[PDB]
This record gives sequence, C-alpha cells and structure tokens, in this order.
Amino acid sequence: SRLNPTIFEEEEKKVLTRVKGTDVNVVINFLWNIRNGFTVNAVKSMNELKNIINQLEEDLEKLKSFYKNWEEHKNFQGETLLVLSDLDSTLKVKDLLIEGNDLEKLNYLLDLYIKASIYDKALSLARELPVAICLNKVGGGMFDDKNEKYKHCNEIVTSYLRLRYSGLMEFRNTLMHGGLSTDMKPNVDKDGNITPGKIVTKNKIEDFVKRELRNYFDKIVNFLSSA
Amino acid sequence: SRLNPTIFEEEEKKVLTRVKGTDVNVVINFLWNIRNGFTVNAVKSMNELKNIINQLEEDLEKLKSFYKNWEEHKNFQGETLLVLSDLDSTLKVKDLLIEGNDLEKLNYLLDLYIKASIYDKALSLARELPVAICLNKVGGGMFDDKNEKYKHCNEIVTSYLRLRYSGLMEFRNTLMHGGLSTDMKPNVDKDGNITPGKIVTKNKIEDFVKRELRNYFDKIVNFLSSA
Repeated sequence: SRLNPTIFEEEEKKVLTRVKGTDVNVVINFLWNIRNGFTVNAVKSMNELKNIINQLEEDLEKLKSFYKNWEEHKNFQGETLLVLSDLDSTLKVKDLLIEGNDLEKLNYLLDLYIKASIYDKALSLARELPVAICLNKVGGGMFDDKNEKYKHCNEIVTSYLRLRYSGLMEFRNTLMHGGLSTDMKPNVDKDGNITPGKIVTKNKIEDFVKRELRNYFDKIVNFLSSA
Repeated sequence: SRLNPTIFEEEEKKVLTRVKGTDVNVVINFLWNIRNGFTVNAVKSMNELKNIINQLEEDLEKLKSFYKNWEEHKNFQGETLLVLSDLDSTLKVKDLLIEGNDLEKLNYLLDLYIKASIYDKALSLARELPVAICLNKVGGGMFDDKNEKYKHCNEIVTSYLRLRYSGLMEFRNTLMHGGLSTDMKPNVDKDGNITPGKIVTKNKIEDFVKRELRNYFDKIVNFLSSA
C-alpha cells in the first residue's frame, strides 16, 4: 500500500500499480474459509483466485526481468517495501485450486484436508459431500430438511454409512464435539478432576483418515452413482 | 384313501400304494401360503414339493404305460376311484417351483404373483424382497427393528424407494389398507353413506404391476448389489 518509489519509469509505474493492487486479502480469506470449514465459499472463490494468481504470475515475470536487468531499473536501487519472495511465495496458492464444477472442486478440497492433517474438516466433508453428489443426480435441491430430495438423499447416505462405514461417523462425531462431550463420556467428580471415558488414539484417527477414508469415500460415491 | 381293488398284481400293487400316499395336502398348503402371502413358508416348501411331484411324475408315467397297454391290465377294468386327470392336473404345480436359495425362490414367487393378477401380494413382496437381499449382502439378520443390519437396510430401501419409485409405495399402501382407510380418504356422512376420496385406478394398478413393476424391482436390486 505505502510502496511508492520517489521517481521511476512509465513501464516501472504500470507494473508497480498492478502489483500494488493485487487482492492478497482474497488469498487470506480463501485460507480462512478452508481452515474454518466454509467449504462451499472456499470452492466458490477458487475461480476469482485463479485470476488473481494468473495476474500475479505475469506481474511477477515482469518484476523478474526487471531485477534480472537491474542495471536499467535503478529506481528500485533503494526501495525496501517491494519483496519478490513475498509475491512468489503467494503464487504457491495455485496448488490449492482446481478446475471443474463446484462438486469436483469440493472433491479436491477433501483430498487437501487429508494432505494437511485437518481430520475434523476432512470427515465432515467426506460425510456431507456424498449427500450433495446424490442431490445432483436427482436434479438438485437445497441442503434443508424441508427439501424432499435432500431429506431422502441424506437418509440413504446416513444409512449406507451406518451400515458399512460405521467407523467414519463415529470418528466425525467424536471430533465435532471433542473430548468434553457425550461422545467421549468423561466423568466430572467432586474435586472437579475429570477422568476421560472413551480413548480413541492419535493413530486410530491418523491411520483411518490418511489411509482408509479416501477409498471409503470413493466406494460410497460410485454406489450412489447407480441411484 | 378308499382306493383298494379286490384283485391286483405285484407291479400294479407297487404303483397303486405309491399313488395312494402322495401328499396332496402339501400342494394345497403351498397354495394356501402363496394365496395368503406367507411367502417365506411357501419358499421353504418348494423343495419338499419338487420331490412330491418328481415321485408323482414317475408314478404317472407308470400309470400311463399301464393304461396305454390297458388290455394286459384288466384289473383296473371295474375300478372307479383312480383317475389319471386328477393326478396329471396336480403335476401342473411344477410350474410354481424353481431351484436356488430362498431369496432366488422368493424372486420367482414375485413373478408368479404378477402372472396371476394378485397385485397386493406382488407389491409387498417387491417392496420387502430388496431388504432381505440387502440383509444377505451384510452377512444376514432377523427382520426385526432391534436388528441393526435390518434397521438400516430398510432405511436405504424405503428412502431410495421414496426418492425414485415413489409410486410403488403409494400403490402397495393403498392396496394393503383397501378402500376404507386413510390412504383412500373416504367420507362418512350423518346418515350412513360413504363417498370415496380417490379414484380406484383399476388400470394403473393393472398396468403398473403387470408392466413397470418387474423393471422397477430389477433396477432397485441392481442398485443394492453395489452396497
């Protein structure tokens, strides 16, 4: 924002005005949504960012030849505020984007949540994405209990899940409510000392999510393809 | 039972004692169960009956060559009680039998209920047979709400069943309760006269069952195979 050179050329001014107005806040917001599990908004912003980083790629290629031939652009000679590494590292956000329909984007987002060990969000997305996949097959509808198409899609998913992938739901639930909840059944005593009930190990979750969960999701998804 | 002539040879006494003790009551009971919709009990019998009619087939083939060469056998000359047509007509019950597991037997029984125009029994069997199919895939269980395997199998069938094939359930219900029921919504007046609330669609029942329903069942069964 305050990055203004005292004097510089017309080509220098055009490229610096381009860089000066790159929507870094959209990149930050994208990460905030992915982190806090606003999976729908995460995937929606995906196209805006493809354009933000494509504009940054070209601003950066220009800034690169500028610094490769630094002898010509001596106006940056004393400028501190402009950092290539800050912008080039921002281009890594490209690794979080995919092309396709919002269902295909959410599908990739699920993989991203497994890669980063974000277990809680990966499970909820694995649980609810098949419901959204089912709704597409039946022509579409809102994620509301008032919607008939959803009402039954959910019932099929929930029942097929409780039938074969009983564990998926058990984990998702445990992680959603956390240790201090009916899913963990800890015991509060007279002294205020709590003694945990259930004990699901770090490796039970790590292994299930990072190994079985993908395959289990894919097995659910082509099952509902027939529907 | 009262069939017992005064004169008889060793070959004719052999066959007449065989015919005299053919379990016709099992054939009658088989029909009683098929008629009243005790589909499970009827399917278990189909093996017993296969043997009853296989014994009757050879009894009859013997009785046939006996009557084809009637002049060698003039002992039956005055006997009234033995009549071929009664036994040969009983052999038609073979058309009601099939080979395989009880699930494959019930599957054929469904077709039989469509052939004879017994709509209600065909619908209930079409709606419940996919649950027993599902229960086989998950290792087996009792048709009780206490059984977990059933509880969800039913939920999948019912939901896939209320999502697509909406009509099947509507018909099955209507036919189960009949005209005097909440599914038909008739109106009883002050005087004592009832005025129906829906139209008895003789032809959509006939047409749905005898045309669409076998396809609607195969499509369901193909869907739950993946489960």
